[PDB]
Amino acid sequence: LLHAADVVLDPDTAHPELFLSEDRRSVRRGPSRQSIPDNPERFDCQPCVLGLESFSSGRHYWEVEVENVMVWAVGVCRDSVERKGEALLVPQNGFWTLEMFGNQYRALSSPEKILPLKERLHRVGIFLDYESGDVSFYNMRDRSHIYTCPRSPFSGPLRPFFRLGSDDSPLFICPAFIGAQGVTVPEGGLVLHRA
Amino acid sequence: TLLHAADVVLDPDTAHPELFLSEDRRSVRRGPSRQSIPDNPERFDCQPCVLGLESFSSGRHYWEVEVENVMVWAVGVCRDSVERKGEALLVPQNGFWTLEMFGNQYRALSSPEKILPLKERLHRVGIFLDYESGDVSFYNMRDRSHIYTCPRSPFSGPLRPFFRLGSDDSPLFICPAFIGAQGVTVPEGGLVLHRAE
Amino acid sequence: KALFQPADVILDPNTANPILLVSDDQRSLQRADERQNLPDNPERFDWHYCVLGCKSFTSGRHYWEVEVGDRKEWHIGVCQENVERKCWVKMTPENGFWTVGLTDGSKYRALSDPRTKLTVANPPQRVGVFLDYETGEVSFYNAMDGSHIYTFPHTFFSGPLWPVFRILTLEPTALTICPA
Amino acid sequence: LFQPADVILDPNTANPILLVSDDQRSLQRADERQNLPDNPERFDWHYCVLGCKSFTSGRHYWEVEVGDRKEWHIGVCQENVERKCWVKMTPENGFWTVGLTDGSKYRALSDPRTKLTVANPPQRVGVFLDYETGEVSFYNAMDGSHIYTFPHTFFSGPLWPVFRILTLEPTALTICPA
Ligand SMILES: C/C(=C\COP(=O)(O)OP(=O)(O)O)CO
Ligand SMILES: C/C(=C\COP(=O)(O)OP(=O)(O)O)CO
Repeated sequence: LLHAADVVLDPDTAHPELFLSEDRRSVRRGPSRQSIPDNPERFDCQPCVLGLESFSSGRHYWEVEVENVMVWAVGVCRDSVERKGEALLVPQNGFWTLEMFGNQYRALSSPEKILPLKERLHRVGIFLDYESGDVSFYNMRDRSHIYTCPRSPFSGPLRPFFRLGSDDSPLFICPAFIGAQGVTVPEGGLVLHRA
Repeated sequence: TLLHAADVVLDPDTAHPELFLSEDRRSVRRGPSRQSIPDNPERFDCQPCVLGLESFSSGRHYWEVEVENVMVWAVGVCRDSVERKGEALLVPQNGFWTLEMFGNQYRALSSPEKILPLKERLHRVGIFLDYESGDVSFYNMRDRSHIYTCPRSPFSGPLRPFFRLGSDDSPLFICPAFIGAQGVTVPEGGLVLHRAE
Repeated sequence: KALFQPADVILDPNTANPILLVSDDQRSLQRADERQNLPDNPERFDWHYCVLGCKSFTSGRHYWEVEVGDRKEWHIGVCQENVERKCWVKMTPENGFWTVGLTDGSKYRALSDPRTKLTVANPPQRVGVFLDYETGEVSFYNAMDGSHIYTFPHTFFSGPLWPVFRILTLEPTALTICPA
Repeated sequence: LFQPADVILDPNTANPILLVSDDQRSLQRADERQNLPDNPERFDWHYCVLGCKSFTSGRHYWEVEVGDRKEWHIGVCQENVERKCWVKMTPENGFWTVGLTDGSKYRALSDPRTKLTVANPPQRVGVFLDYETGEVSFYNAMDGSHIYTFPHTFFSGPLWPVFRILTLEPTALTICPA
């Protein structure tokens, strides 16, 4: 049974130069910078931000819009992560991500494992099967498979992972479909609801 | 509270004789002839429809359907109790909450009065279900935008996905749920651009 | 000899939807970004963004005033103790909900089946809810100038009645109950 | 120098998607997982089934009829392996297996996976075990070609012949009688 995860970011986990929205479902990097207290629950040197809800079982997935963003790195990381310093976010450190760099897509976010995608990704999905070591990424335009990371033996809880090295445009996390929740449905129903 | 991406598989026992299903039962066409199948009480005999297998009676579920190049189609949720025989209208009173394309337009509740003024053509449509909310919604999966939410309904009984194919042009593809690398060997360098059958 | 009994209504936090925020004096109601982690006890409106008062009415005539102010969305009134609280039900007298309110800041409605479109000359900043259990009356007034707003078709009341408050939007103005 | 073994498939260890023959010699796959009990001996994640008899010591060999199968993996595994979630089939995790994927990629299921260069695709593979020496070797049972052999390892506990198929193809995976 697949779970359409509703991923909202955790500002504790967030980086002191990333600026979350009020819903905490978007992130962007600008010239001004936070200067928040660098506690142990957060990242400091490399621009990162984690989702609050951490998974420990089952199948979970979520979508992310990256339209008109130059450098990004979406994926999944543990809850037992290293949060201080600037280590490599490579599966050995507990970080399985899909990234963009130099108008190229690199698996495991290491320079030589480059993915041969024939179209630029505007919205990608991030799949996770805990009991399978499965961390996969999808091209949500045609729902086609992009890359599945080398299967990892999962020790404890993992949580969504986000990294923005691009100052140009914000990175959007697609919320789960909520239907008409919190909204009055007229006698004829809602038509093309926006906000 | 939690949204379940459903893995919908068509029920061939409910499939109209003019409906030809694939071997995976995740797509259906309208064939040139009829299949000469039994008229069991579960099968639609006059209107060309087929339901999903697993029914819902609580929680949030949703599935995506590729309806590209289909001129006459209708999808949504219906009651497990709805009458299969006859030509009754696919309206909420009869147990059908449907989004339909008819006459190159989009009609909610299969009603000529409720024309949906969409200016974009739908290619993949998501069917949202929230049982406790009486909520049956629809989404344009290209931009994840909202299409239409049907009037809230006290369902009172199990509900099943609903599909009506009215054209013989192109099939109706029900997108399976993401399963990652299930049943597939992930190489040492990782599984790159997997395309299955 | 008294005309009615003025009700000193305080919000019951144990009935409020997990998305509602009850003040410390239990007079103001506000919404939150997402639902809180509160137990799903039977008295709690799990689906509707509703909250009850602490004391009910079994008989008599009662009246209280609610300050709505600049709020763009709000709905108040009474309801029976046996109302459905764990899933959606259309808040109508048929389902035991006598409620009126405002949506989209401009469309005033009496929540009946179907909803009745109300024409309000002066937008009420403070609404008064009148209840007559003996004659089955549920009446709504503009508390500032005493002008009538809407009255539901009189019904045979069964069970106790609760002051119910419903807000769907997050905004600066809060739904506040005026003390007796 | 290796005792011939009469291996049969144990259905109670079979993945719910694997089909065991009536003679417990052939192994196929179904369209979907079957509704079977989840007894602690059954494989739940991996598409694996064991033999009915184990090997606590000695020198044994059995031959597997792989035929035209474009995907198959055979070998042995310790009894103390995890069968209800995913484990990397590796000697470190108690798995000594070789096989074929994609019809042309012959690999030894080690860490890292050693890519075998098989001159002629075997139609019948022979599994050779040597407990006290710690040798696991696979040969071409027809023309005797050595395919691959695992480095020496000190075996712990019993050993079971393990068979894993992932694809749904006509030709089945059959065990040759002894
Ligand atoms: C979302 C919600 C209630 C909406 O109910 P409805 O959909 O019936 O709309 P209304 O006519 O204003 O009552 C939670 O209280
Ligand atoms: C699908 C599956 C096992 C695939 O495992 P892997 O993905 O680790 O691939 P391999 O290195 O050949 O073992 C179920 O047996």
